[PDB]
Amino acid sequence: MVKCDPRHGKYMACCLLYRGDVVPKDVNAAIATIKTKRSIQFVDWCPTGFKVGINYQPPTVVPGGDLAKVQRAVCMLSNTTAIAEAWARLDHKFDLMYAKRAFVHWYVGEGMEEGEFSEAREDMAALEKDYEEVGVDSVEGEGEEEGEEY
Amino acid sequence: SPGTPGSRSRTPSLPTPPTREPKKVAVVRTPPKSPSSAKSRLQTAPVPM
Repeated sequence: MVKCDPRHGKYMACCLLYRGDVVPKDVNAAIATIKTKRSIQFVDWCPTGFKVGINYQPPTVVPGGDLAKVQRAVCMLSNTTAIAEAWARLDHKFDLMYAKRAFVHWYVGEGMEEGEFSEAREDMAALEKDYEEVGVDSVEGEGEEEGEEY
Repeated sequence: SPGTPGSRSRTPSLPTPPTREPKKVAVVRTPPKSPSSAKSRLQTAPVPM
């Protein structure tokens, strides 16, 4: 439920929150099978990939429209380095506009110093590289090989 | 510029947008804080005769 693709990046951590008719033993078995299916990718050095949550309350819906009532449910929340592709797309669309300086008269008009909307952008360019430098191998010094596997 | 007799049109054309400028922007800045460690251990049971 954001457009960036969780296979372009890698998950860094997860949380799995369950409702209703639930078996901890089938949750165990499914998580362990997700850790087995490496089509779902996480980064290597975050071994305990998951937080688990399990509540008794059934699922719950409003009458007169929308979703139909169910007897068990799941929410899944996960940090990823693919968030960086959607932020890089937002920030390029900043650069394209800022290279003509469109819009930045309203931003001065209603208060902002121009050096602060200059600093934001290099901070978001730093964000692209904070998220790039976590998408790395079992290496802290120098030494990476040019072969890629993901 | 030479041209027709009498009044001639009065045209400015200085383009407002900034040109190419020094903002490269995309440079590595903050890698995550990452120390390597070589580590060692030495087995130390009772060793009488």
